[PDB]
Amino acid sequence: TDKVEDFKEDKEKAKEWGKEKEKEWKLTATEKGKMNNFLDNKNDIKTNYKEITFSMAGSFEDEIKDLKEIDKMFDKTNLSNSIITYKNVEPTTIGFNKSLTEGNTINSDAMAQFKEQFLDRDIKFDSYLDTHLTAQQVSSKERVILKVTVPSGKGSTTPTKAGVILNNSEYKMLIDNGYMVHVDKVSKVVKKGVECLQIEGTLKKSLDFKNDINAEAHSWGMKNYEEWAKDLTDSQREALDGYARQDYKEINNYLRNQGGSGNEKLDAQIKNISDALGKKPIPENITVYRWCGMPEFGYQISDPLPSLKDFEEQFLNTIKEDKGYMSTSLSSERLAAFGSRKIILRLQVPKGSTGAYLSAIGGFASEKEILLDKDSKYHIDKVTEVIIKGVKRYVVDATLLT
Repeated sequence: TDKVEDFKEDKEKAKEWGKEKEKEWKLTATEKGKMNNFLDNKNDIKTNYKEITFSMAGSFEDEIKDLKEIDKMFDKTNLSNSIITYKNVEPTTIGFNKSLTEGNTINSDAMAQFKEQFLDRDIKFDSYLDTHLTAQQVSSKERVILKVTVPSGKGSTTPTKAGVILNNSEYKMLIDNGYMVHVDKVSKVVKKGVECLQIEGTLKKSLDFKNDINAEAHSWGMKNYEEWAKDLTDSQREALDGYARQDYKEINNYLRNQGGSGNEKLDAQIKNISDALGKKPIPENITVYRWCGMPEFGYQISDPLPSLKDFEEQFLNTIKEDKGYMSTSLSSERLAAFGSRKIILRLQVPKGSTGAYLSAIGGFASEKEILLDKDSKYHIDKVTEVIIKGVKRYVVDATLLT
């Protein structure tokens, strides 16, 4: 068990620790101003953040300027010690869409559903995770207590991108978007006679470029796959170029529709593609995106988006698979070509997954593209909503199986 601080309910001891750690981030006065403006929802930038990250280029440009600077602040972090932080949240904020409470008590069936959905899995948040240095008083609706261990990563190759900031007269821990909370334990606790569900978790790194406002996605892709593309054999290179140029249409139709039949021509190319995609496993945990049409989720084009309840009953905690190759992007930016689709897949691709940064081969390859090998399967973790231009869309969080 690593050395970890935990002030529990002692605000005074926590304030002293906070005062000294706040100095270590070394943000300028201008930087602190922008970060606090975000946390205080100035001009509704915090309320609009989720939509912004799934918006088309050019939208919310004043907010984007601020978000670009904030993103850069996390590259200036230097967390000196690990600590347990606290944050109370309303259940729907983390995708639990069933009734959780009955006054000051927790529904018995609710806990069972909650544990089945979250225990031993990772929770992906929509925005920067701002946590407290001590246990917080419970309100009526924020009945889920997040007790999150924030490792410093001090003597490692990946120090944690988190830091302490003074906001609203309190020292708080700000954690970058590139982290999920792995749920280690779920239990019912009582605070002042009010029952709450406590999640004890630990940060788990996963790169997430969102709508790539600082143009870092492609550089990551090239840094990790430029060598891969260079070492592709002639047949593999030929097969991948064809695929991207126009062969993907026929190839995936072949696979997804009575695949592996009689056609040595496609079988040969498919072999070359899958061999290339297996040469370099995804080097680290990453987040990828895919805008999906209704048919991809078994609905018709004329059907309205089903209620959240019916959508979960059909997909929550199920495994979705594809015999063809699944194209995804490091960016969640909305493009005109598919900006009308109602279902957005936010997929966790674990280190070791079978795929590659296809964009490293140039040519007809798509922008910031990660191509996953055929026969992919992913577990649907949770479903949440986002209103883009006054229209509701469902964001489907899932994890790729390796």
